[PDB]
Amino acid sequence: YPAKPEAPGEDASAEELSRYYASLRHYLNLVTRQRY
Repeated sequence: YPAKPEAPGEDASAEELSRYYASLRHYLNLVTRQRY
């Protein structure tokens, strides 16, 4: 799904989650001043 995706599999620790949660703040900014 768009806007902070969520799909747990068989390879997700308490760290992969921080990497997944700290990615939304980048994807959102990727539509602000900077554009991919």
